[PDB]
Amino acid sequence: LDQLRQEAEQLKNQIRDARKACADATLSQITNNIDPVGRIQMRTRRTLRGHLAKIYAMHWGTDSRLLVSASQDGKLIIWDSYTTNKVHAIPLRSSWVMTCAYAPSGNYVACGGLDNICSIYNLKTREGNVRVSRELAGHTGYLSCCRFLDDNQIVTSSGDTTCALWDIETGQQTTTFTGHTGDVMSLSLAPDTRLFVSGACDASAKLWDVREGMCRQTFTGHESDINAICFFPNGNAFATGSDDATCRLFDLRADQELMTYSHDNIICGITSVSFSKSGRLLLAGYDDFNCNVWDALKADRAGVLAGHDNRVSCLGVTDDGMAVATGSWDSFLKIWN
Amino acid sequence: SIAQARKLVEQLKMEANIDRIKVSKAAADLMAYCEAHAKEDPLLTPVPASENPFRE
Amino acid sequence: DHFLEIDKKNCCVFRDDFIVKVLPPVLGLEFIFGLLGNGLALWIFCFHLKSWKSSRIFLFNLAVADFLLIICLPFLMDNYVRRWDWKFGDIPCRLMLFMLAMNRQGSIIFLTVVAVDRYFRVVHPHHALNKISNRTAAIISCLLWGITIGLTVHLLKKKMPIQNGGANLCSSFSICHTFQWHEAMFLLEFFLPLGIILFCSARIIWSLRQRQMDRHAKIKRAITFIMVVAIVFVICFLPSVVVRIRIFWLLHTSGTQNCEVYRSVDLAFFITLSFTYMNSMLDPVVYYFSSPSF
Amino acid sequence: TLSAEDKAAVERSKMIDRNLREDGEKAAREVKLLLLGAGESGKSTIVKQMTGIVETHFTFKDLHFKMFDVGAQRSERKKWIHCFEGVTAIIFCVALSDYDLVNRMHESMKLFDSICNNKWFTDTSIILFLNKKDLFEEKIKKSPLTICYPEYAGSNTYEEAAAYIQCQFEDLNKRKDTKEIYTHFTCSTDTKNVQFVFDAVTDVIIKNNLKDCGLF
Amino acid sequence: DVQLVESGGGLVQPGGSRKLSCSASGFAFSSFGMHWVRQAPEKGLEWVAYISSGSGTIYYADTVKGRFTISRDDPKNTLFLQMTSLRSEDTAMYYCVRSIYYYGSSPFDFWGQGTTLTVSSSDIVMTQATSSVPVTPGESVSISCRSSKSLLHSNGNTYLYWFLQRPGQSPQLLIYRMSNLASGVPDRFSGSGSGTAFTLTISRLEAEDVGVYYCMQHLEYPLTFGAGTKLEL
Ligand SMILES: CC(C)(Cc1nc(-c2ccc(O)cn2)no1)C(=O)NC1=C(C(=O)O)CCCC1
Repeated sequence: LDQLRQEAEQLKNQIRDARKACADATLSQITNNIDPVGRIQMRTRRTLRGHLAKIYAMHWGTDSRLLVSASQDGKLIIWDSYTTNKVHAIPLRSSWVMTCAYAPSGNYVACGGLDNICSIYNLKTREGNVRVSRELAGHTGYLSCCRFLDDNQIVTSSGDTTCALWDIETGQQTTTFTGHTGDVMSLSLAPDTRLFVSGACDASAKLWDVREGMCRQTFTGHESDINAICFFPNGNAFATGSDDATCRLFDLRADQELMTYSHDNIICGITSVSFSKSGRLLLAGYDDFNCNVWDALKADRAGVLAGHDNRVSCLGVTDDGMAVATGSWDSFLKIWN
Repeated sequence: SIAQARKLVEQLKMEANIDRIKVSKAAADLMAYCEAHAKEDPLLTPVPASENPFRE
Repeated sequence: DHFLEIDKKNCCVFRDDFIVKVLPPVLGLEFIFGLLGNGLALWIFCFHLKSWKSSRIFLFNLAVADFLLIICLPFLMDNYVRRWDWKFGDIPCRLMLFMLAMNRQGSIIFLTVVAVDRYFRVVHPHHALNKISNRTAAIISCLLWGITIGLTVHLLKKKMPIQNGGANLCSSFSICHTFQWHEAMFLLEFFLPLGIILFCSARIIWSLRQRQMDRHAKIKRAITFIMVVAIVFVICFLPSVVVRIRIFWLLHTSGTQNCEVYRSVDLAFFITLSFTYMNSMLDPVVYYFSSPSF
Repeated sequence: TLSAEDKAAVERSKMIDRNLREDGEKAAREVKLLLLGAGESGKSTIVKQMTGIVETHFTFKDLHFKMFDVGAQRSERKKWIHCFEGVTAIIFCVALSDYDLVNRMHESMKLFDSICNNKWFTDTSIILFLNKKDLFEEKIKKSPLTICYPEYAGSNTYEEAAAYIQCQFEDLNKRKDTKEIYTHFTCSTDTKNVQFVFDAVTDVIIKNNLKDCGLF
Repeated sequence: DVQLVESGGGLVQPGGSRKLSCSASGFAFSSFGMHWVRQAPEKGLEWVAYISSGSGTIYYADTVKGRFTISRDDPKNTLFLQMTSLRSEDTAMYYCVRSIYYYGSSPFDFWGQGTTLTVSSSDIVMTQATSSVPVTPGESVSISCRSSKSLLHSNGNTYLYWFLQRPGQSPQLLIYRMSNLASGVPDRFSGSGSGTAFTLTISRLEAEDVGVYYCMQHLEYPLTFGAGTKLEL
């Protein structure tokens, strides 16, 4: 009622006051002395040309060589990036897939989409074929992002405005995170695999502690739908790319907006964002059919990745940081170095 | 009922009961980590093709 | 006069001033027009045709056939300069005839293939042939290319040039007496593709109007495009064949002993052979220049 | 230069590519239809003859139609509506009896405006089904059409009101040139509805073929 | 589970045209390359033939090239070996080893039960040096194996495997690519080395390690096995 509305009013007022008090000067003033990275060499080393339809998600294995890609033709394709060979081809029960994951151990993969079911496939079997290890259900909306914590614990983001930490051995939601008011369209796991950020459709991102489950911090400032989130390699920050043609950097300590990567030239939103191994370069896939890589410190366009006919949908960087890979809406993935 | 307002109040009050770190020093260790680990980042520094796995 | 029994055929060839009077300008215009038209055609098809579908593949092969065709013109142009003489030795004369033969064939075959593809895409929409891989289109096109090379290599294997009186000649369609597969295959590659073109066009028009699709403007313009393709094919490749059967008629009636009757008709025949190169410059215009895309 | 194991891996990759190509060829001949309604407009009634998304497969005249009923997807439509970009047609169903509902036809018009005038469906045709025609007759025999339609000048006649509703739903389209709207006063009747869809689908396919030939 | 049953044994008069069959039950047999490997009684293993998945690539040993035929029947999950013009040295145990080739795979992981065939009356040379070393439980011994050509490839992986033949049953895979330890095998077996010199230790060796240990090359066909090392006591 009215008094609860008023305490919420004063609580967010004092939160904003503390945020502004903890702000003295933008880090653009602290970073202008650093020599800019300049124009970045970018070439198409390999071109994975196996898909036959729209490509919606991808992920890099921890070996930095095998990558799994998901397309609307209902096929999960696991490629050896070094030789562009197709290690595996998995038929999906539901052809509508928008998320994909690769287990840290490499034994399992995850997939999901409009079926509201997260399917976990076992990659290493004595039968010599991939099989659907376990289907997880309980999400009332479409699955947008799923990430592996280990061989047995997964965390999934759905369109039901809630996230869920599951248990593949048993198949029930071990924990449920319900703090959002819109579709949660992305997910990122911190390096320690204890905290994770989720950017939803209410133009806000939220930080959750997977150990027990509750929204530790809420970050706002976006003017439209948030389509991608990605942790900083240090783990004390993250970057969110949204539909308003802006990428934004937040930290888990100051809990404030840091940088607004945007330009008057581009107006299309962001589909995927990922950092580099050192975190100096921040890549962002756009609807303008090209991926812009920005200096994470200078807020300047370090380079342009223009080799895709259609809109870039998924983007990933290998664990060793040796190369990046973009899967656009055309049937081709591309590897850049 | 208005239990959702109570949940929002708990969310906001817990978010208020946290320690906030000065933004300038956060950026300080941010770009400190950045320059410390920029040495072994092939994306930033063009790696020679001798040991580039994607040399093709 | 004439009846120089070129090989053993018992017969006559003529050279007249009207050739160098009328042919040079018209084939000069065809020359330049073909150069620029097929230039943009191949430029778009090589650097601006990322789609690269089966019909696009057939159109590109027609384009390359027409491009080689409009590059053969300068050598037969220079030949027309010196009143049916020849100067460039033996090897490139045979090269000119083989190029010109197998090209005009290639065009005809690819034009017919495009027509058949349109017929299947309209009349039989739910057919596998409508949606085929680019590999299948490439294989079929290469097979047709091999067909036209195989039908026409017979003249390549020859000391093509002929003393044309005191001068030289490389005309092969020198019109005399006996039956040969070349003029027979030339009449066949006009007649049978003519029937295929008309059957495909009639089926397309009848199916489109029977399904009441004639309302959307692009459909009407498609109807006009099919009509103009058929009409240009017939106006361009018909005069040559009707003249050809005219010499065949005058032959099986009179024979190759009184050649004064064929004094003019063969000249007329080379004017009609102009139209066969003349059609060339429509092939960019009516197929992939006035089309919705580019 | 590749070793024996690498050669065998390349052979396996080639076999996987062949299987992928075969599956793509098999799927490319299947017609996809996106079904949309209003929950009670009669999607079940349309699908009766043949927790997330629902897929229905049915064969007619050696043609395999796949219909994707989104149904209970209670999320942001614009977030996943681009997944269906490329379906052959959009079967939009609506009940004519809903003019005395909720106002419900106003919501149906709003949904039709959103779907038809969407950047993704700039070329996909919409097949509009108007069911409950008998219920429409029963309601119009007692309830005047002007209740939901203040700007209507006509009598309580089925044909006139039905034609007005069809015309007004049709003119909600903005790209009247590159996209067509097909309408059919469906009922229990017989497989006629399916026949209608087939015809419309064939139409779309024909146009698509003429688009591949660049001559459209 | 995975099961390979081999049949077509017995005694054949020399120069016959017999046949060997191998039925598979328990895995996707259509996507597995299959190897036929013989073993003369008091000798070491020797690779006879191999056929890839899809029957697109077939290889034979030089000793039996042109005399043996290999084929697959995927619908009924069977592997056929046509025997032609048999001679005395063809008398051997036979195995229907399976192998799947992709990045990180473990070829030669499972072995068939074996079938007897008794007939009346540029290759890499792989040497295992010592053939019989006496051991006691609780010890640790470094079995060594030597090759002529350097098995290390430009890729960076040494294509070499070692297997164990315990008394009275089929051989089993121990280590694949000289480093990666195969599934089911305990960590006690560990192998390493370099080109043309490969070693392994059985950390805390005990019983059920008795048998003959074979090192095998896989750089290119044909594949040559070692003489085998006999462990006793
Ligand atoms: C066309 C022809 C007869 C060359 C030729 N074509 C074939 C042939 C064979 C098989 C087949 O399927 C199709 N064609 N055989 O010979 C020839 O004399 N050419 C030149 C004229 C021209 O080409 O217009 C202009 C004047 C200079 C001479």
